[PDB]
Amino acid sequence: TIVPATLPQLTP
Amino acid sequence: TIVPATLPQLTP
Amino acid sequence: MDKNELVQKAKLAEQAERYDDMAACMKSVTEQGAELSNEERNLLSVAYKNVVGARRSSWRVVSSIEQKTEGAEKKQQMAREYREKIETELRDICNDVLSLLEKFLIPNASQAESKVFYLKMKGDYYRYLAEVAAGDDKKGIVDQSQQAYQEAFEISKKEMQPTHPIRLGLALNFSVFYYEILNSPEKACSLAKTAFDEAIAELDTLSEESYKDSTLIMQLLRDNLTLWTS
Amino acid sequence: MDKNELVQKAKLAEQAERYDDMAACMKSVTEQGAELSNEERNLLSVAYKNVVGARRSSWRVVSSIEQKTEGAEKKQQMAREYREKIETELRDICNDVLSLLEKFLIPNASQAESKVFYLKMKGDYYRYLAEVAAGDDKKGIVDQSQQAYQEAFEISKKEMQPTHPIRLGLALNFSVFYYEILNSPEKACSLAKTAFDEAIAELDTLSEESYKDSTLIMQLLRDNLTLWTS
Repeated sequence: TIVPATLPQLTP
Repeated sequence: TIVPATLPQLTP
Repeated sequence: MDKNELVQKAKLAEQAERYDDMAACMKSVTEQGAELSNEERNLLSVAYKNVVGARRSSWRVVSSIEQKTEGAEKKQQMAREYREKIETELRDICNDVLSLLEKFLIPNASQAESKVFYLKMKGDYYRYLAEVAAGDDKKGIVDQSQQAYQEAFEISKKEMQPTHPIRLGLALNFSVFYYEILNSPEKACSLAKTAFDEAIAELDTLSEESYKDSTLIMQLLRDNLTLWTS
Repeated sequence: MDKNELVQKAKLAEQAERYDDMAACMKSVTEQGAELSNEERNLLSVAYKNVVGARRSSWRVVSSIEQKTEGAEKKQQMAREYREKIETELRDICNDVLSLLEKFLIPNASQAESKVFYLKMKGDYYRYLAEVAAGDDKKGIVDQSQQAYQEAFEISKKEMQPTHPIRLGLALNFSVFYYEILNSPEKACSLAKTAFDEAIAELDTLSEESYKDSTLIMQLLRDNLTLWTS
C-alpha cells in the first residue's frame, strides 16, 4: 500500500 | 526576509 | 463540458495539484456569466493563487541568486534574463485574473460579501504586479492596488461583521500591502491590530463553524503582528 | 545557445523549481549530439524525474478518487476521463525520454557507467508506461522494461564494483520492478538482498566520500526489504 524507494528520488 | 501571512495561502 | 462538469474537474485538478487545469476550469465557468457560488469563488481564488504563487516564489529565488552573483557578469546577466521571463509570465497571469474581475465578477456582484471578495482579489493582483513593475509604471500600479483594497475596506466596515472571514482576510492582506509594498509599518500594525480587536469583541456571537474560520485568520493577523513587533 | 549556456540555465531552472524549463534545456544539450558529462547526465535525470513525477503523483491521486466513488456514477466517470488526460501527458513525457535514449544517449555512451545509467533509465521509463498501459499492451511494455533493466544489470555485474551507486541504484529499481510490475515478491527480495550483501563485503575498500554515497542507497534497499519482509 505504501511507496517503496526508487532512484532518482523527488526533492520534494 | 521571512513571510508574512496573506490569504489564500499556497498548498505546499 | 457543462459548467457543473467544469466545477467538478476543478475539484479533481485541485486534489491532483494541477493548478493550470484548475484555473482554466474556473476561468471558463466565470466566462459563462452566471454569478459564481461561494464554493466556485473559492476554487477560482485558490486556483490562481497557486498559479501566480509558483512564479512569485521563482522570482524570489532567481532575484536572490542575481544579488549573490556579484562575480560573473554573464551568470548574473543570465539570472536577470531568466527573472524577466518569470516576470512576463506573472504579468500574463495577473492580467488574466484582473480581466476576469473587471469584465464578469465585480460588475455582476450584487451582495457586498462578494464585492469585497473580488475587490480584495483585485488589490492582491495589482500588488503582485507592483512587485515586478517597471520603475516608471510602479506608482500607477501601486495606486490601483490601494484603491481597490480601500474600496473593499470601506464596504466591509459598513456592511460586514468584524468576524467575517472575507473582512478579516482583506485586512490581513491590506496590512501586508502597507508593510511590504508601501513600506509603512506603523499603518500595517494598527490596521491588523484594529481588525483583530474588533473581531475579538464579537467572538461570543459565532457558531461552531464560524468560530473555527474566523479564529484561523485572527491567528494569522497575530502571527504577522508578532513578527512585526519583534 | 551554447551547450555551456544551456547547462547554466538548467541549474537556474532547478533552483527556481521550473522543471519544465530544466528538461527543455537538458533536452537541447542532449540533442547537440555530444556525449553528456556526469553533471549534465545527473541534471537530465533530475529534470525528467520531476516532470514525470508530477503526473505519476496526479495519476495516483485521481485513481484513488475514481475507486472510492462507488456511490456516484457521474463523479467516477469524471475521474476516469481526467485520469486518461493525465495518462496521455505521462506517455508523451516517457516517449520523449525514451526517444532521447535511443537517438542519442545509449548509442553515444562510451563508458559502462553511462551505458548502465541509460539502460536503467530506459527500464524506469518503460515501467512508468507499464503502470498506465492498456491491458493487451501491458505485457509487451513490461518485457521491454525487463530487457533494458536486465542488460544494465548484466553490464554492472561485469564492469562495476558492488558499492558503485549506479549499480546499487539499478538493483533497487530492478527489484522494485519485480515487486510492483511482475508481482514477484521472492525475486524482488532476493535481488535487493543480494545487492546489499555484496555491497557489505567491499565497504572496507571505500573512501569517506563514496561511503555516504553507497550506504545511502544500501539503506534504501534495507528499507524496501523491511517493507516487503515485514
